[PDB]
Amino acid sequence: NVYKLLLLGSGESGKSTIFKQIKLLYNTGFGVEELKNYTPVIHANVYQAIKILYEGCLDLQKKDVSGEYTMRRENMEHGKRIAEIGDGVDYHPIGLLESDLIAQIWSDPAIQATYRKANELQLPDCTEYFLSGVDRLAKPDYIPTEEDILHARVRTTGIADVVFKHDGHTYRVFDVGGQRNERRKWLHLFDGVKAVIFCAALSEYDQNLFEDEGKNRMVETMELFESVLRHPSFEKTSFLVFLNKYDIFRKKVLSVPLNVCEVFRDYNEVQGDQERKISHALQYIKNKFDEIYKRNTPGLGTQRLCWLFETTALDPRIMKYTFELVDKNLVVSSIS
Ligand SMILES: Nc1nc2c(ncn2[C@@H]2O[C@H](COP(=O)(O)OP(=O)(O)OP(O)(O)=S)[C@@H](O)[C@H]2O)c(=O)[nH]1
Ligand SMILES: [Mg+2]
Repeated sequence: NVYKLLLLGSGESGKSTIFKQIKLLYNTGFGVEELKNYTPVIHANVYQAIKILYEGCLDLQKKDVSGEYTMRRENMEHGKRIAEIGDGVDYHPIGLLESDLIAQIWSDPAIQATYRKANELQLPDCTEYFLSGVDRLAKPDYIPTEEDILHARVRTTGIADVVFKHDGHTYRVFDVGGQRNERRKWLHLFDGVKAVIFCAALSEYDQNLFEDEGKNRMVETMELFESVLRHPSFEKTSFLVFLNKYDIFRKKVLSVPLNVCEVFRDYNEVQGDQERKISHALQYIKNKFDEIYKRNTPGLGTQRLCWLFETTALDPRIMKYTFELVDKNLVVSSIS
């Protein structure tokens, strides 16, 4: 008797990172042979970040010849060759000469100005983590760490599942892609679900979708949440909402106000120290998700539960705490 969990949310909300985190905490885990199979993915992510930075820099220079966005002509050439390696079908791991050029691109001031506009780009979140550590990833004896695996970015396009045990209870969690094209595939997974883990990126409120750059990422997340809550298969199904990327949110909400996002235009920032500002904004986002849940659950908590958790999917301590909080909530609530 196996309780089925279903990871849902829009693209890059964090579902696969949570999926790996579950493998790390409740099973083994990785997996040195399978860790090495992530080297090509990590290299691909690096090549893709340089490509998007280099192309975005060139476009930002077209709009503005200040020129805050004009690269050193040397790094303009290096940026072109490195991006053409990524686009090639050949193979080409990142060796020492590659890492030296990538590092040199990443250090150009125009690239860092472009990187400060990552929200206007479609830049993988792991960009700064991997580019800063490009020399380590280029060594011939390099084995990815478990931290590397959690940062590595693979756009999910199939169904994956893993079973795990805690207490005497068996679980099977399913991972599926969240980009628009992959959502046809959700419908047949909707049966026999004991709980939906709905991932929602807190840090996305100043970004537009990869599938449609006219659509705010967070508006899409909230419409998507409402559309899942309104599906008949989930009428009496529990929702655990992971308000993920809390680490990124902490930095962003201090520098980009929430009102940049159309669903947060009524936000009124309080004054105080960094943590009262962070805390107040998070409570405000939580209330908004709560409102969507209440609007769509006539019998509220006697129909289905909806618990909200701020999370950082990369961080095992925060994840271990988050899952223990779930069990602590179930014990106090007398729910089985
Ligand atoms: N800083 C930070 N990065 C995160 C966090 N969660 C996920 N990421 C990073 O964001 C990237 C995208 O996350 P991912 O798990 O692949 O999203 P997804 O929901 O599975 O995306 P898709 O399969 O529907 S396209 C990954 O590279 C991951 O490392 C987080 O909480 N904080
Ligand atoms: Mg995924």
